[PDB]
Amino acid sequence: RNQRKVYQGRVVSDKMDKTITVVVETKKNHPIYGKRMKYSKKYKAHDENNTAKVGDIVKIMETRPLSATKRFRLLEVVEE
Amino acid sequence: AVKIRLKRMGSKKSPFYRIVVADSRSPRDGRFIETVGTYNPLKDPAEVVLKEDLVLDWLSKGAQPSDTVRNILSKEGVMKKHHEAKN
Amino acid sequence: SRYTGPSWKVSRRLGISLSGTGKELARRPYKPGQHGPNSRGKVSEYGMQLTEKQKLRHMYGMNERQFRTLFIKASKIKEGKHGVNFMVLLEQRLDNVVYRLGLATTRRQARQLVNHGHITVDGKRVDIPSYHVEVGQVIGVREKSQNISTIKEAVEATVGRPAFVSFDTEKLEGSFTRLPERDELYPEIDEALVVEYYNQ
Amino acid sequence: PNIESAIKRVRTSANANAKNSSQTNAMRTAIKKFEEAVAAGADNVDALYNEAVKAVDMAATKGLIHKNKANRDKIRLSKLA
Amino acid sequence: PTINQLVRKPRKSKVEKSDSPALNKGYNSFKKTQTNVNSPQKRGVCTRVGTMTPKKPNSALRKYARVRLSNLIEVTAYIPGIGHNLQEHSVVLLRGGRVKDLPGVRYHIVRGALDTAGVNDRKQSRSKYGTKRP
RNA sequence: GAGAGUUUGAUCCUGGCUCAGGACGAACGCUGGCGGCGUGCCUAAUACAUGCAAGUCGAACGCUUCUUAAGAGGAGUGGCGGACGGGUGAGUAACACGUGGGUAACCUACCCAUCAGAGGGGGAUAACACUUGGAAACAGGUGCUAAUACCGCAUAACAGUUUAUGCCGCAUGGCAUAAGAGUGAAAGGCGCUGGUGUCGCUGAUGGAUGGACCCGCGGUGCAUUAGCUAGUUGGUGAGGUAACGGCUCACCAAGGCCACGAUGCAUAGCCGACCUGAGAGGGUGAUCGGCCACACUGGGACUGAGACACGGCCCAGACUCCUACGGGAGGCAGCAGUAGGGAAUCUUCGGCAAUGGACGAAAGUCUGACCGAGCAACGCCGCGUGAGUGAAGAAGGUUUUCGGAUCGUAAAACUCUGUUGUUAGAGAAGAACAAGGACGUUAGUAACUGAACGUCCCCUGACGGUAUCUAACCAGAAAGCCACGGCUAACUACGUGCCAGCAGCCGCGGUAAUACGUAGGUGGCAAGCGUUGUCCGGAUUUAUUGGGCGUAAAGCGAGCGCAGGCGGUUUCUUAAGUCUGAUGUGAAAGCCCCCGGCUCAACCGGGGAGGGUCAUUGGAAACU
Ligand SMILES: [K+]
Ligand SMILES: [K+]
Ligand SMILES: [K+]
Ligand SMILES: [K+]
Ligand SMILES: [K+]
Ligand SMILES: [K+]
Ligand SMILES: [K+]
Ligand SMILES: [K+]
Ligand SMILES: [K+]
Ligand SMILES: [K+]
Ligand SMILES: [K+]
Ligand SMILES: [K+]
Ligand SMILES: [K+]
Ligand SMILES: [K+]
Ligand SMILES: [K+]
Ligand SMILES: [Mg+2]
Ligand SMILES: [Mg+2]
Ligand SMILES: [Mg+2]
Ligand SMILES: [Mg+2]
Ligand SMILES: [Mg+2]
Ligand SMILES: [Mg+2]
Ligand SMILES: [Mg+2]
Ligand SMILES: [Mg+2]
Ligand SMILES: [Mg+2]
Ligand SMILES: [Mg+2]
Ligand SMILES: [Mg+2]
Ligand SMILES: [Mg+2]
Repeated sequence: RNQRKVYQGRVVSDKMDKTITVVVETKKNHPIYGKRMKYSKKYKAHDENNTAKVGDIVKIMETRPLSATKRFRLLEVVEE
Repeated sequence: AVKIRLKRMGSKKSPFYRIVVADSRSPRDGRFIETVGTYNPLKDPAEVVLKEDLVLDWLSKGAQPSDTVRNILSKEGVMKKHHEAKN
Repeated sequence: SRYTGPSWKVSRRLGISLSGTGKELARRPYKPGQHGPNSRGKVSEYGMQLTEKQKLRHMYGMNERQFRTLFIKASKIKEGKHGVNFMVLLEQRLDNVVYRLGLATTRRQARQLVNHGHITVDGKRVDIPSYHVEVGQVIGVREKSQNISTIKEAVEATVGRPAFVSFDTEKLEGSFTRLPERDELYPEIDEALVVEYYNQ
Repeated sequence: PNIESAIKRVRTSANANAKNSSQTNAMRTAIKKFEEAVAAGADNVDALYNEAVKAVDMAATKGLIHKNKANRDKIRLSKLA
Repeated sequence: PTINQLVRKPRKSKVEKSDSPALNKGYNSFKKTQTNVNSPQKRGVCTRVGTMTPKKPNSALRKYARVRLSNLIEVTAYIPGIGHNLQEHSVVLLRGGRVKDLPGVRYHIVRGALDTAGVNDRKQSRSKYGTKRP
């Protein structure tokens, strides 16, 4: 069965109920000068019971749109 | 519907054709699903190069040849093979 | 287009005998014009390169645009010296093939024959003097045209066939056995200068 | 219109719209009667339930509403009943 | 510059500007605005025809015309050749090209185009100056 | 991966400017013979006369007019098509596009295949008949009339849903089985012999095709644009949608985006590709292909499988037209064409013969798609405008140091050729077909016709008597453009006298100008040449590849410092970056490589290769 994209990140916002904001924190080479630059992409993931807190390392799997911005589902809380 | 038909190529007054699978709505020389053969009427015995397996698979899937392609496939015996497969 | 003016004047400007006889240079071997007989100042490097390029294209009676395209074809060839390959292609040109076989006294005459269709390749009419003749192809005179004083005199007069051509008089049919060699070509013409010119 | 076929389609589409709106309003009235009866706690609730389902299916036929639309409506009615 | 500085403020090449800007802008009467169109020549009307004095090395009466182009820009153009038939209200065609002698002349009036008559008695380089082969 | 000219009395350096190369949907100037292929409103998404660009079906249905009962017409209703094909790029900085994925949140007429059904009735209404209003457009009234038009009833739950099991995934959940409750359909036509072939009709499923949505990443300028947001961010319910979802609504909270550039402003369709470059890159987004958006401006919905519909509807707006002044009508960014704007872009052409498309059982009708032809040297390619012989070198031009030199074997003269040109004859491929007529095999039948398949006969070309071939006659009809001071290949004479004028840069002309004008010569290219305009190069002149800052331009007057950038040695560990194996994909056409076809070439065709800072998966752990 086809697999949905899963991302590892760190929670940065949980004041919203049933949901969290996760950050991916990748690095990419600058297209012109090749220097490695800190690239931050953040997703809004759905938390069923508000289990995850701020500054937690979690995994999220892409899902059908759950709200205006939600597109991901919380899977695990790797660190607190 | 899905059609097997002749997409014209070549130059002015020097036609050439690619036998391609295309949706009937698509433009003649525009979007097409897949190419399956060639056809050059300018040769006395019209030269035909064909992917018989691809043609048979599409015919089973329901592709409808045009009139000229029907003649081409008859001369190549693909129509007879499809008839036998239907039986 | 095709040049049709004087031939001696072109040859003496180039300083070499296009016909190979030296007849043009025999008398008044100066550059053409009222400033010919008196000495002239030394030429620059660009002038030297231009003069060699003009030598080749006037030898083979070609226009600059077609000449440049042919030079690029020689470049695309991988093996051997670029200039040598370019000269070899120039020879393979149909006009020069007829001329080497000797069916015509001059390349102009050979070009007119080919253009009027008196020449055939493997028995098939070919009116294109630019036609590229490959090794082994049989060049022959059209049957209707074989009995013309022009080619008759040219064939009987022509005595020396280059080693790379094989010719038959009765059939009036010749063919390149092999590609010409550097020495077999004109050694006066320096192909390296032409290569540099088009290298720009 | 500038095309005879265009004029013909205007007439036919007008007639079809009249019929479709009429039948769709019939289905809506059936559902409306059932819902009001459910709120009132009447006695013919079951009869109205069957009639509402019947109207929804008959509307699905004739192409008034898509099949998914009809299925959702029937699910809604069943949960109400 | 450091690579980090380049990332923070990348290189930006100078912007080049045409030597004949008047030809690079059209006009739209409806919107009454200027468009960005690259044109080889442009038509105009002579608002004034006269003579001008060259810069220091040279001395002559260089013949010029002040022309309002089809895009409503007024420019100064030179009239090449010997003698001309241009008067004010004359419709002319302008091509690019500076006149080193004159201070603010950047355009030439094409001879033999529109009201500009070719140069009489011209016999060499006739294509320039727009005279028929006699 | 070539440089050259120019700052100075001369030199080195720095530095700008200019040139040598290539390209065009080009324009202009002079000139101009032909053929092949291609290209041709770049500006006003400005306004449009006129003609055409979407119809089809009588084997769905009832009428109606003529031809010696026929076929040919006419309008009806009804089915399908009209959402394709064609045009433009205005808008859009956005999941629009490109690329890579996801949908267990989706729909899909026509097409293929499978499983079922196809029973019974009923009321209409156009057409038509009259009849009111009117120029017509068209509006009505009454009275009939058929259907594959419409509606009920009957049966069909395999659909969906609920429960119980069984299996399974990625959270919601997916699949299979069984049961259960509520309901849902249809249409007949043609042809053979109540049965039946075939085209249709209805329910369900799968396939194919097309569409829908979500997501990672990528591709503009401006900070002399820093805050933006309030259905806004999330939740709970409800409604809605094919479908998930603030998509909508009511409540609950106060969240959400932002220097990793939000917001605002300006500009822009995106891409395959194309030009240039050694490459990195820079520029462009014509033609051709994909996607997107738009159809006089704005809004709305109807019909439909599919539209919020270029040649449909309603409303509003701007504009235009016809009127009998009562009332009506329209949208070329479809093909031509007109006006206007502009430097600047074509015929108001032939045909459905070929390919494709709509309808039809089919003949066939329609098809400004498309095939052709026309116009433009606009571009690329090809061939010419003659060939051989031909003088110590005719005359005439130019110049002479008056001997001569040069134009010049050039001409003349003689001998040839006919590509082309003209005249005549001969003359295609592109045509495969379909239908129709013969037969024959499979599956089906009780049997047929018929279905599918196969072999024969027959049938049809706008281009077009076109290309092409043959024969005869004539060197006769067919060469211009720019340049010649250095850069840069090409030099003399007059005329001129800082005047006239030239000039890409340096710079020429003031009475002995190779730089101006003319003439004679010469050089470059050639049916072209030259100028202008624009893009890349040279330009290391924004230097990531690949520059600099003591005096040439360039170190803030100095410090304290948040953010950010960078960071000493080492053990273990992780794998974000990093490297790598395998796999999928990066369409076709186009570049490039091979191989064929056009007499060659352009061009065309066949087969490859390449193209990603692509994605999935499997590895390594030196460096960060
Ligand atoms: K109809
Ligand atoms: K100087
Ligand atoms: K310099
Ligand atoms: K339709
Ligand atoms: K995407
Ligand atoms: K909600
Ligand atoms: K646009
Ligand atoms: K619009
Ligand atoms: K339409
Ligand atoms: K056709
Ligand atoms: K028509
Ligand atoms: K010069
Ligand atoms: K650098
Ligand atoms: K200091
Ligand atoms: K790693
Ligand atoms: Mg044939
Ligand atoms: Mg040419
Ligand atoms: Mg336009
Ligand atoms: Mg725009
Ligand atoms: Mg019906
Ligand atoms: Mg470079
Ligand atoms: Mg229209
Ligand atoms: Mg001929
Ligand atoms: Mg020189
Ligand atoms: Mg001069
Ligand atoms: Mg550069
Ligand atoms: Mg300084």
